[PDB]
Amino acid sequence: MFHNSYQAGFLSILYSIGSKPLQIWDSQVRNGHVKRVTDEDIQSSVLEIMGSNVSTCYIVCPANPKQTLGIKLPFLVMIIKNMKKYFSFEVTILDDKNMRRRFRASNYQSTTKVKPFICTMPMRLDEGWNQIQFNLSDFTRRAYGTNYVETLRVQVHANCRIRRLYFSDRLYAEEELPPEFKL
Amino acid sequence: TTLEKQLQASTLSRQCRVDLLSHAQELERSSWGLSKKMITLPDIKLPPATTMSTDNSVKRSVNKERAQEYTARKQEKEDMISS
Amino acid sequence: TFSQLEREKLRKDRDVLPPLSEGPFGPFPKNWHQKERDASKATVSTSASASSILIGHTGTGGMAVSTFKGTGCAITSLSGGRFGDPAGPGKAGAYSKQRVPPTDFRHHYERSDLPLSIQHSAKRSLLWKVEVSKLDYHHYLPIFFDGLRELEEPFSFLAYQGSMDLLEGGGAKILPTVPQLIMPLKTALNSRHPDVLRKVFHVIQKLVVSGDHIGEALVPYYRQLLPVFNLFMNRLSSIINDTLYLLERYGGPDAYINIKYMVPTYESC
Amino acid sequence: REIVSCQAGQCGNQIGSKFWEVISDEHGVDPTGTYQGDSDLQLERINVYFDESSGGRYVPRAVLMDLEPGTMDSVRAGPYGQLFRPDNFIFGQSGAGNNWAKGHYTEGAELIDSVLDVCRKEAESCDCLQGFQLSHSLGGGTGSGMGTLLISKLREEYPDRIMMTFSVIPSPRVSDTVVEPYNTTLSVHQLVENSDESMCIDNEALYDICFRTLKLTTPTFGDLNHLVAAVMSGVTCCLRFPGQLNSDLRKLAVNLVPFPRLHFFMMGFAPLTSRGSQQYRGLSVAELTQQMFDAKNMMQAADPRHGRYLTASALFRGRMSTKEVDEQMLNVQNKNSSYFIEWIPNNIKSSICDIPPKGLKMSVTFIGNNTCIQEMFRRVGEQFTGMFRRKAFLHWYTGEGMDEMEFTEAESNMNDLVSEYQQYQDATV
Amino acid sequence: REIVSCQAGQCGNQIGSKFWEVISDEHGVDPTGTYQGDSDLQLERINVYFDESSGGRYVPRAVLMDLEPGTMDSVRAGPYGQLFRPDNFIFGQSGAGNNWAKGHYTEGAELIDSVLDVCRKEAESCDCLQGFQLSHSLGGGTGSGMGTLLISKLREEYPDRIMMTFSVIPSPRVSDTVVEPYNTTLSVHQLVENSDESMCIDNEALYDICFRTLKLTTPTFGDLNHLVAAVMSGVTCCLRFPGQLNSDLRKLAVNLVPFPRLHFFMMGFAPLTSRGSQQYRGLSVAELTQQMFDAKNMMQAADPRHGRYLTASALFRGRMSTKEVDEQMLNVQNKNSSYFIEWIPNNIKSSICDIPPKGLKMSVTFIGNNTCIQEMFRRVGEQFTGMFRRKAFLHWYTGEGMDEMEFTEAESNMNDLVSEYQQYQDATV
Amino acid sequence: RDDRTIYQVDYTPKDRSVKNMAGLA
Ligand SMILES: Nc1nc2c(ncn2[C@@H]2O[C@H](COP(=O)(O)OP(=O)(O)O)[C@@H](O)[C@H]2O)c(=O)[nH]1
Ligand SMILES: Nc1nc2c(ncn2[C@@H]2O[C@H](COP(=O)(O)OP(=O)(O)O)[C@@H](O)[C@H]2O)c(=O)[nH]1
Ligand SMILES: [Mg+2]
Repeated sequence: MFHNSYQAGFLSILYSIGSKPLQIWDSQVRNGHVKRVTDEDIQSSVLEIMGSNVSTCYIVCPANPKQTLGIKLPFLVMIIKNMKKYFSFEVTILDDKNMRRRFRASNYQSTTKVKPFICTMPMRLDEGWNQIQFNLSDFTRRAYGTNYVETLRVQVHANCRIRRLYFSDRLYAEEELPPEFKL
Repeated sequence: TTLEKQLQASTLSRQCRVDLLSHAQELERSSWGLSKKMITLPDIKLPPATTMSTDNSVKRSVNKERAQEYTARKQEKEDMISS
Repeated sequence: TFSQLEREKLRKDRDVLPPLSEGPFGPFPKNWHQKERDASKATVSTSASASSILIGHTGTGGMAVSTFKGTGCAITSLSGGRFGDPAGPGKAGAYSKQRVPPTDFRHHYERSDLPLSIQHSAKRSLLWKVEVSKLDYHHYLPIFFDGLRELEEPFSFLAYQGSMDLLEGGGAKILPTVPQLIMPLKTALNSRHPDVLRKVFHVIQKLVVSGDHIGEALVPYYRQLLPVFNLFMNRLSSIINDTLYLLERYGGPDAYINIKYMVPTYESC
Repeated sequence: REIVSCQAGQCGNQIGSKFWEVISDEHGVDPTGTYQGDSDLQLERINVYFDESSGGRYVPRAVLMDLEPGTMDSVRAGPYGQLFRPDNFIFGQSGAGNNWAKGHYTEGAELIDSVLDVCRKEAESCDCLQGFQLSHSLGGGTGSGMGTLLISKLREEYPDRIMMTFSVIPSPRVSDTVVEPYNTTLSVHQLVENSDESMCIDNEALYDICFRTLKLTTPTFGDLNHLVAAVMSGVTCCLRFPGQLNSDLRKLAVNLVPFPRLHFFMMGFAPLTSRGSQQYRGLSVAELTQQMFDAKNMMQAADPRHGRYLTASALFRGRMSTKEVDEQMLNVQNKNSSYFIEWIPNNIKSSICDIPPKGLKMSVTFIGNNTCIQEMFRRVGEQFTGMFRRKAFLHWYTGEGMDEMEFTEAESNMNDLVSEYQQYQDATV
Repeated sequence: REIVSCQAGQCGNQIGSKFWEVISDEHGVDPTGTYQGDSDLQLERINVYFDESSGGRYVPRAVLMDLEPGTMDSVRAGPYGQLFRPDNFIFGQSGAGNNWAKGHYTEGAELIDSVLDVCRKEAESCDCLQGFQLSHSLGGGTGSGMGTLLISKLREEYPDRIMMTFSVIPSPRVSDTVVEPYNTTLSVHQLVENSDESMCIDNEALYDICFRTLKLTTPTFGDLNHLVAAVMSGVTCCLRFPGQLNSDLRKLAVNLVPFPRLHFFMMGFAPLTSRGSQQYRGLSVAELTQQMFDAKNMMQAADPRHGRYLTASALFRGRMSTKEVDEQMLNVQNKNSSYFIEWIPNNIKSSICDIPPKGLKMSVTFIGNNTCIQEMFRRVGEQFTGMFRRKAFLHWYTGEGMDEMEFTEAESNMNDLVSEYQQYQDATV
Repeated sequence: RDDRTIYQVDYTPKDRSVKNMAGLA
């Protein structure tokens, strides 16, 4: 959707402060729930997604499957809270040879593996709030030997607590981050 | 079952259902217009013993709603015949 | 009118709640008091004595057609493949509220034995005639825990805030009383009521955090308290999850297994 | 293609027992349930009336009913008693007491549940059944009451399938009780809109069949029941055996029911020869048709002079040519067309089956829908008016939960049926 | 895969003894221990239940246990009583007095040491033991009181082995003691915690099957005992004989136990018919399915129509194909889907064994984990609370060293089990 | 009373030897 829009510096795809934060997100919910709660750690309202099955219930951007994102920014930064439970996220990107390559990171994964469409990784999350940084271009080069063009879709599964998802062009420092991107 | 309920539960088209219904109602209208033998009724000045009874018979006695339903169905029946 | 809303909620819950107190003081005497001078009676005997039809005129006579299905086939069980009616068995009622038997904290409260009183402010507080840390915990704490099943004022607030105070203060006097705090918590949890459940959840978090080895002593008694947690964490979910997190955190190594054995849909903290 | 049968009352049970004896003889089934027939045609369609068990025994598709267990014991102790399934013997402790009310509302209801359980079990056990048969007497208590209740419940449950009932309407000259009017009326006004087709039986006609056609010495109820059994076998023969001109119960229903309420049929059999005159007469299609249309050959006692055939149906069995079995139907339709109606032309349905009843090279069963069948209804209605006008014997029926309105409605329906039969009795040209 | 069996109490002793009778009959074992079977398959897997001696005698792998000495003499007086090993006959000088306390704490404990000794002696002889089977009644004193302690210590010693128990649940309208609720409440939580799978027997249901399913005039304990032995032997049909779809005790437990608490099962057997209708009934696997899922055919007295099915298990026996052993389960599933839990698709485990029970061409055993098992304990808890409110009949238990807190905890445990069944009855996807 | 397994009844030593040598000739 962002093909014709400005893509430089920062581009937030999800933010727990907007009036209706899920405008561009499809809350595919099954035996779970997506809701805005008040976190005691930060005294602020954040997205809060629960589900017995991590795969069935999730939120995916864009909502329309035919529609797709157009973000060129190679870095994806996610401020998510480790709920001490199974968590996963999915990022579909378009490579230079025009394949949709699908990078997944989960905490229940054992070891990383690469398959002709997917690249699954395990994650280790510290207790409390976490700032996961995902370098799409570097990991695409590492796992596929292929240039990164732009990301098509982001789908973070259930069973987690989410503050803000934003793409950045370079590895911004904590001090260099804007005040609204802080925690 | 009554015919109306039977066709309500059956698998005809609506036009076919109303056609069979109309056939039956017209047959019954012709039957009504046909001549009969009068439905006989109990006589006047009937013996009292025909009505008043004994304690044995009241021991072997095992309805208002049933009679009301009968009368309502009859009344709608002659209303349809008149119409 | 928030007072009206609370009143209406208690009116709806009356049929399942324990019988309400007959006033601020106690049950009224039956057929009590006497008239000032009354009006005498003299009534004479006469005035005292005065004080499936089947209509053969409609039906399917000679019209056996292939397009007819029977009526009552879907009601007549045992026909074929049906060992029961299509309506199905009724609701189990596990989710529905269950009758709450009367509390002993009630009777101990109409008896002038509780050493706590009410002080009025923005939120009412508790004034204790005797300092908390020198109470007979083995005698008093189970009473307050059993009082959690009360909802009508003031008994509900008395029990709730008394439990909170007796867990905030007391220290090592709470651990020996753990085995006898399970039955009142069991009766409170079986009430199947969201308000009682929330109060019990807050009480259990306070109990777990108040002292040392409290979680260790509660671990062997997970057989009793967890069924309601499992029942209501899927239909309150957040507070149940918080209670489970605290229980696992302060329960030691056996807490994980003892929560897995009762709540299949649980994860480590 | 199969029919499951029920017997109600003592009369119905005896008639059904004789019918099952006849069917077992035709299909080569001895009382122990085995098969000793000497033809493949007996086994090719034995599933119409019999169900094979694990051991190969052929259990009849029969449901027996009577509040009196005496007839249950008698039928199970009879020569063919072991044939029937033990669980199909459904009976009560106290009899119907010759009371339609007792057999339809008080005692019949408490047993009709298990009766329907058994019938439903049999119907679903077998594959795809043509319909239900019932045998009973309208002058009885449980044959009329429970029989009509069974018919009503089976119309509730299986309206898809055909319904055929053999009702033995009593006659004043054979009347062995006093409540024939009440029972017969309370049963017929049920069967008018409940039974799909109801052919009539009269013991008065059964007696003089044994005289004007058989000239036999001692006629008994068992002797009478064989006529009903033979006509049942001729009616359902074509489903069990091949034929040049095939037919089944739905075919007869379509060809004999011009209007839904006109489904009461007058029935007969041929040949009916005596032992003395057996060799004297030369049996042929002409004689068979003449005996079919002979007034005295009918096994229902209503005079066919006073009525006109709405429709007729001849079900021939044996080895005969087709043009002379249709030409004799043409012959009667021409010779005595005054029996017939003009608005329905060519009133005769015909069927040919290659297998005749045992002991016949040619045979035929005749089922006629005539405007004369209302004679029995008129006589029973006259007796009913005589009894009901003075409220005689009505306390028995009113003490079993029934009201006078049921009798009033029964009389109204009987009068309507009589009138709609009498519509076409006039000999218009 | 050797199952080792134990029978506790008088009820347990008789049930196990005749169960060994049935096992010997189906394996061709002479009551004197010799083998007379006509099939090699009987001896192929006879080591599951029997141990061969030096002389070829097949001794049952059973432990007979009860505090009363007379029951050992009665069992030996039984026709197959000479089959058991004499040292397995272990008994106390004084009986339990129908007291759970006496059977569990004072008199049972002093002899449970020898019980465990003989149990371990028999367990060590098996190369790969499958598990421990127990047969007892929860209404008795020594069958329940000491049987539960036996189950607990066998759980302690052998955790992985499959623990099956047959608990004859007492009930009010056939009650013959005043402390059935006491014993049952004191035994239920041990059965819950220490048994892999505890399946229930109710005398009203066994007796009802005898009256109406078997239509035999005077049922005895022998008859109910035969009924339960049928399924008792049938549950290990795949263990003892080959089949198209083999199974075993742990596979059944896995397919029937979704959660550790939910392991209480109903009972089921088919075919069951009267002697007079043995040859009339057409034995088929479809009829087997219909009867097995029929509520009355259950030999536990709690209507399955009042609850929902967690899982079901159908162990069919006899030569059969797969059409109506899977499509019939599918048909009952999608026709009574209102009676089956949605979040467990295809609740029915189906297993096939080729060898049919002796005297039957085809049979089936049913294991149902319905939610209606909570109706087991509704009435038991009501009666227990009725007795416990006024503290009656409790001095007998408290004089043997038991505390009132254990009774209160037993109440709490039964209530927890009932609520656990209720929540999965009304649980939604 | 047949105790043969389904393996035995369906799985039988199958002989392809000619029963009728007249057709072969
Ligand atoms: N044809 C024939 N008629 C019978 C037989 N038994 C009784 N009937 C007639 O049935 C009438 C009595 O009916 P009943 O047996 O009492 O009917 P139920 O009460 O329903 O059993 C008598 O008038 C007899 O003429 C029989 O075996 N054959
Ligand atoms: N099915 C069946 N039940 C029995 C038998 N013997 C006793 N019972 C039941 O067991 C209960 C009494 O058990 P009891 O003999 O006191 O057990 P014990 O105390 O361990 O010896 C009664 O309610 C009976 O219904 C039997 O042979 N078969
Ligand atoms: Mg296997």
